[PDB]
Parts: sequence; C-alpha cells; structure tokens
Amino acid sequence: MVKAFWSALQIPELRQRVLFTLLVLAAYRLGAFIPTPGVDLDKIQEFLRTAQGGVFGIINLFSGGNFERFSIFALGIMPYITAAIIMQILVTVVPALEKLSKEGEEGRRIINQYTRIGGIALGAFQGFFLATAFLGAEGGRFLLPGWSPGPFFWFVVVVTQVAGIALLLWMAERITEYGIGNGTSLIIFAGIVVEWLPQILRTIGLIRTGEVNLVAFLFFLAFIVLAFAGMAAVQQAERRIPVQYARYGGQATYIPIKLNAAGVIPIIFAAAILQIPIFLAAPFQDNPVLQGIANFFNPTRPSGLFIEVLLVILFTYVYTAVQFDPKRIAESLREYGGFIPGIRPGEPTVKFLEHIVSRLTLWGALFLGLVTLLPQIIQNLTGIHSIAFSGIGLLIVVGVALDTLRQVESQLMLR
Amino acid sequence: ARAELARVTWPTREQVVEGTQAILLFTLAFMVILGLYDTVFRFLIG
Ligand SMILES: [Zn+2]
Repeated sequence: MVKAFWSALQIPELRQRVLFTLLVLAAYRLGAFIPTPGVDLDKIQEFLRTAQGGVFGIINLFSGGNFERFSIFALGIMPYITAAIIMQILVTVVPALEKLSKEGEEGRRIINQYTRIGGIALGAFQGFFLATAFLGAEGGRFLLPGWSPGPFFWFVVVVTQVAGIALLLWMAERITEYGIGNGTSLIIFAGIVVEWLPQILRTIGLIRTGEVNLVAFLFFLAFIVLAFAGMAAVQQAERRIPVQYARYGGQATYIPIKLNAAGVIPIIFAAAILQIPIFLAAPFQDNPVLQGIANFFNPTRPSGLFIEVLLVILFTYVYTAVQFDPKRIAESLREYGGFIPGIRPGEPTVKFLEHIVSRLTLWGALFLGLVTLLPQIIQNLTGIHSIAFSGIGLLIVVGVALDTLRQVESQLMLR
Repeated sequence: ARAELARVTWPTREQVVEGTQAILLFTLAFMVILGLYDTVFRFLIG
C-alpha cells in the first residue's frame, strides 16, 4: 500500500517528474518571501487578524498566503483562473472564438495563449487596483515609511505584479509538461496545504494550555478523514447502463454514468467566482456600502457560505452534466447496431439517458455541497477555526489529489 | 426532480478504504514536504 507507491515511484522516469514538480513549488514558495517594494507586511498581517479584515480570508487562502505578505505573486495563480473563466464564457457567447475553440490542436492552444495574455494583463489591473484603492489608500495605511501614494508606487507595484504573475504562470505550465498532473491546479493546492502542518502543530500546543480538549480535536481529524473517504467513495461510484450489440461483433457492454465527472475544475471555478465580489468591494475600507457587499460573500458567515454552497452545486452539476452526452450517444449506437436492452432505439434512448444522467448528476452535486457546508458547522461547534479546512479548502485539496493520481495511471498505462 | 436511483454500482464497496488511504498519503506527503520548506528557508535567513 505504502510501497505500492514506492516501487511505482522508484522508476526514475516519474521520480524525475516528482522532483521537478516539487522543485517548481519550491521556487514558488521561495517567491512568497519576495515582498512588494512599498508594503508594510506587519500592518497587513495585523489587519488580516482583526475582525474588519476577516473577509480577506479566502483571498489570502487562494493567494497561498501571498496576500498576507504581498509577494511578487500577491494573489498567486488566481488572476489566471479569472482569465480562464472570462475567456471560457467568451468561447460560448462570442461565436468567432467558438470557431477557434473547436479548431483542433493549435486552435485549442491559441485560446490558451489569449488566456495566458488575458491573465498577465489581469495581474497588472489587480496589482494597480490594490495599490491604488487599498495599499496606499488612507494615509498610505499599509505603506512603509518613506513610501507615498504617488504614481511611483503605483507603477512599481504594477511591475512587481506583472513580473510575479509572468514568472509564476510560466512556472505553472512547466508542472503540466515536465511534471506531475496540472500546474495551476497544483499551485492552488500548494497554497492551501502549506498552512496545514503548522496549524495542526499549533492546535495541539494549545490543547495543553487547556484552551482545547482532545475530544473535539479527535472529532475534527476524524471528520476530515471521513470527508476524504466519502468523496473517494463517490468518485469510485458509477451507474452502469447496459448496452448490447447486433450480429460478427455482437456482445454486451456498459456505458458508465459517474456521479461527478472529474470535478476538479468547477470547484476552483466556483471559488474564484465567489472571490470576485469580495475582491472588488472589500479593498475600499471607508465605504460602508461596499463593505456590506464584501461581507455578504464572506464564506465564514452563513450568508456567504450559502452563496458559496449554491455555487459549488451549480458549477459541479453543469460540469458533470454537460459532457456532450445523450443525443450523440443515441446516434452513435447506430455505428454497429447498439441498443440499451428493453428501451427503444432513438428518441426514447435520448430521454432515457437524459433522465438517468439528470437524476444522477444531481446527487453528485448535492453531496459536494454537504462537503462545502458541513466543515463550518463542525468548525463552529469545535473551537478549531481556519479557512484552510473550510470545505472549499478540502474540496480543492481532495480534488487536485485525485486529478493528479488519475493522470499518473492514464500515462502509467501508456508507460 | 427528487426521486432516488439508489440501485447504482459502487464498484468499490470497501476499496473506498484504499482510495482514502491513497488520498491521505498524497496530502500528508506534500504536507510534510511543504511544511519543512518553511524551516529550510528559516536556516537560510541567517
Ligand atoms: Zn479609512
């Protein structure tokens, strides 16, 4: 079990890819300590620890804790996810981009490079937006002494931020080609899980003082494992719809309908989306109307958690459910006479598969919504509190893991 | 709708356990890999 990895890793072909993947995240972690020229990180940290700057939780989570210490990638690979969602809306609505989308190998890599140029530009904006609306905002509230709200800071942050994002986005796409799994995915994943070990450590240091008891903590770690399991149970879970083929070349098979099609993307997506309101509205400190907007979507508070949970549902359902399913399948069965036993070929096959996929996919989504919602409840009754173990914290960690493990075997079959 | 298709293969009945064993390994690995990445940068400060 523990060695089932060992031998399969002791083949240097992959052992090299792990030691690159780990290396790129090492240099990403290295950059996390490269502070932005004019920023008073101690003030930023203080602010984040106060109730006021509580909303910035998720922002600082998906920044990998880079926001907490304005690194060259203050927001991390998150601007790139924002570009990914923008251009994949424009691929649908704008039809000229839909032409380029379906246009084979190089056509799929051009959108990929308009998104790559989408993201890097978006870092410039976000960097400026923060430097302008937030960092030098009040008295230069978060400016080190010597620094001033002038355009010199503005420009010097914009540079630090475009330098940082470009560095990082390049680092990302290496983890895809020369590494394990998917770059971006793994970067996000790294940001969350980094803050895990010290947290786990500090929690048991404070169990001693008498502040926490081992009953509650042992309930929490039990639940994480339980959650980790349930999702593992759900990924494995399938419904097999029997097919059968005519007379040679005539025997039975099954078309598999999963509960959640590799739900890695809709989750990082939903997270990004939820941050859009926070990110725009929160950094205006003095404006009460905006602070309301931001504090609405705060995932810790029930209002935001609900907006978060409805999001994970929708994004999951629409992801899993739309995999160019029913109508082509019903027609493809024509190739060599295929049918679902007992059910008429054609329209009744479509409506059959439609119904099943609909009713199924929905349970897949709902489940993932418990995994989002429950940790908070559980966190609330327990004294333990951190955004890193906040369901969206879990679902991406568990998500990237499976995504990464699944992508090993697909090529490990090939290798 | 809100009707149940409970009769669905769970092709893993208690291979779930080894799935969960894989996930917890993956995370806790990186966890400790990336956890030390902090101290490895601490003794690099001075
Ligand atoms: Zn103010």
